[PDB]
Amino acid sequence: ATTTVGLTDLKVRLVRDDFADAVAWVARSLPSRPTVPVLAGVLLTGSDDGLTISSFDYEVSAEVQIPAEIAAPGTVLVSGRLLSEITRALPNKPVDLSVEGTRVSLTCGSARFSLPTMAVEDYPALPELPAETGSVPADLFAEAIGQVAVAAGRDDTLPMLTGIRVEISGDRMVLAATDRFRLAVRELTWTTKTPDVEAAVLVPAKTLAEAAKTGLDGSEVQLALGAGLLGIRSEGKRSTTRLLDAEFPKFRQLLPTEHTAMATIGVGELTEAIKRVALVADRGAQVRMEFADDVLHLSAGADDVGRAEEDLPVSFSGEPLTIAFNPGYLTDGLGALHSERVTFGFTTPSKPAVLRPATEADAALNGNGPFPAAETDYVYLLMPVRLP
Amino acid sequence: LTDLKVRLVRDDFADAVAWVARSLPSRPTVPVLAGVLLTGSDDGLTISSFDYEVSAEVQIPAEIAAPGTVLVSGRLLSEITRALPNKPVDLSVEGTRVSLTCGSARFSLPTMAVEDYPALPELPAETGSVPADLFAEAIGQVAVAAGRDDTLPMLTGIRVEISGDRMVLAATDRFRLAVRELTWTTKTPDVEAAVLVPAKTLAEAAKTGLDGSEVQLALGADGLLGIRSEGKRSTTRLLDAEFPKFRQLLPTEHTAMATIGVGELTEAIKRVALVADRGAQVRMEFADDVLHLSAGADDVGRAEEDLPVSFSGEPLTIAFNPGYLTDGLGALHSERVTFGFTTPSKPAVLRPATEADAALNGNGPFPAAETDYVYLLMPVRLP
Amino acid sequence: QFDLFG
Amino acid sequence: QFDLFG
Ligand SMILES: [N]
Ligand SMILES: [N]
Repeated sequence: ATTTVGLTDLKVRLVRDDFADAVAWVARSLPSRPTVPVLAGVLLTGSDDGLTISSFDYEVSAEVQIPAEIAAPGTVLVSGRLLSEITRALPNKPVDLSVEGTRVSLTCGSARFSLPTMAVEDYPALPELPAETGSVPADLFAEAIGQVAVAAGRDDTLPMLTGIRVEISGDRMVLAATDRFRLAVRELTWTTKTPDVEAAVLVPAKTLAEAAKTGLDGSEVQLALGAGLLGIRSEGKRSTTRLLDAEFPKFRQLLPTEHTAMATIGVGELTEAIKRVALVADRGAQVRMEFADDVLHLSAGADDVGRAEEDLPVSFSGEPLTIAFNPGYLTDGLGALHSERVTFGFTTPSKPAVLRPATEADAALNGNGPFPAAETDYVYLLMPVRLP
Repeated sequence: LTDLKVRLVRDDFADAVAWVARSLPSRPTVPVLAGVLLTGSDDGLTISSFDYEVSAEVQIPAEIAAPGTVLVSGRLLSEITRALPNKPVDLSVEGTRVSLTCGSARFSLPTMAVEDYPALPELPAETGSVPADLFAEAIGQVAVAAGRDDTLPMLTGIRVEISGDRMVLAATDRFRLAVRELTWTTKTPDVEAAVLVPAKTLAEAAKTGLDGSEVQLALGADGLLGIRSEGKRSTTRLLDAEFPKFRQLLPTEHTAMATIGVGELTEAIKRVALVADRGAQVRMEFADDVLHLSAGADDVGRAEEDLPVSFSGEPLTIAFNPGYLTDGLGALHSERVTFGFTTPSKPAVLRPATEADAALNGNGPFPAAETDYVYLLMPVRLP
Repeated sequence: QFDLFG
Repeated sequence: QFDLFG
């Protein structure tokens, strides 16, 4: 399927901010190395009382419609990078766009641009979105994607780890991700359009993240899954993403049930202390955490590079523990909690440890345990590092 | 004598170490140069760095429990001070390790061979004083014209010239020439000196003096340039290279003249330059008090914009490198620019607009005015 | 560094 | 590009 050409050349007047912002967002999804050179262009189709800007690269698709004073309908394809780099510098004045055969004339204020028209006849029609599996608030959706994306793998050689698994079960959604050494799992409530829906797709972490920032503040985002591709839909913006082929491990079983030890401490405090101690670590490889008697003793380094240590008070419960973690991984997790205090759950030094937001129910923990893992909206499991 | 033991203020120590580390060598061949020297004496801590070409030193107030010298890793020390909590900073040397305690944070670093560390260069006598902000501004206005190719090291420097109460900075890359002039105070106005300082090193050396203060320049004769301010001392090894005689390059009279708004002209050049092949060329057409910018081709896309200009003389069509053009415009630091053309194949004089250009009726040849700053950009051949 | 799986 | 020096 290709774009259908009519009998009229596109002529339209636009608002600089609307057209420039639309071209900007639609430009972000352009391919660096186009599978087909045609894909490098942006599609402009004006109809009735609206203008559509579209981009598509056989994997990701982005389409947005904006108000437009249409003088003559039509469709045209032009270089996306030139369109974005031009629309960015256009004066804050009405944008006259007028196609005339092999050339498209973009005149704004005193500036006049003439750009060659591409082979619009060979531009693949972008995919359509499959129904509406439900609606999620934009802010919370983006936050969840943020809290999970940090765990996604970033090695293209390891595609099975680069994906974020989206699980749908009724009015609740569960996002998850892992890089084989850390696991992030978020859960949020949404408005599904069918009561007993059971779905489980895998979306590229980065693409779902960009689609996360897609959606202005205070809006909503409609999701449209199909068996396949996914459909993110934030009001006038309508984007789609092809699903990921690899399989995602069953993270449910990996979540610990109880904890031999638990530790609640302030997020900012612990983060700053970690960053200080990790300065002397070798290529940010390890931080030695020592929990004992309501006091965390952080240390790192050696006489080779330099040894740093920092003590912090902490609400600790259980037998004294000596565990070591990756500094980057630890701070990565602490940044996603978005809570004042963090709660830790340690089984053994060589087994994973839980990092979940701390609640009022952690103001006191009586007994020596083992303690039962509490239900949380977001959890960040992290695999430790072997000590000497 | 003994091992250093001192207590210092966090912001004082972090500021001193931060500025001193800015001069540290990226990857020195003599690893000792990668260190920072901490010297505690009487009631002061002297932090310093030196790499045989650039030197940074500063003394801050301190509580010297015991005097001593110690050499530590500048990178690691800087990264530590940068993250130290806003708390008193205790420093205590013991054996081959340095203890840096800040509240609850406790760092332990290895010491470096203090004996192998060379002494810093002695700054010459004060040759003259300049306002720090103005000095940095002038250096910036001329740096844009300096070359960036180590194969031609003579173009990589800034020509500093002193003659009485006047200073003249110059820089060229063989296609542009920036010349700035400024007044300075000197107790010995009989001095006539001319040195060449690496452009980048001169800018970073200008950072020695913060805005709102003075800078004292001390020129030696191996020759080096010394900068002093608010207790900070800096030295830059002079660049051994002959500088081109630049004064005859500047034109004496202009066959054409123009006066435009710097901001609007920059915005227009950046708009029209988007379609030029790799930002290589931009065409200007002057006639009837209207500038017509045009760039690009029919194969890539063409751009054109028309701005009202105060143009005088015979109509002119001349091409420039949009980058060099915007670079010069960014340094004029004035509301309006006044251009001064001869032919499309000869230099053009970008300078701040004066009172006499506004009312420049006639057809020339107009005489070259006088100004504190000139940016002489060589044009590009037109098809 | 240990693993969660594999 | 013309050269300033000559
Ligand atoms: N494994
Ligand atoms: N030349």
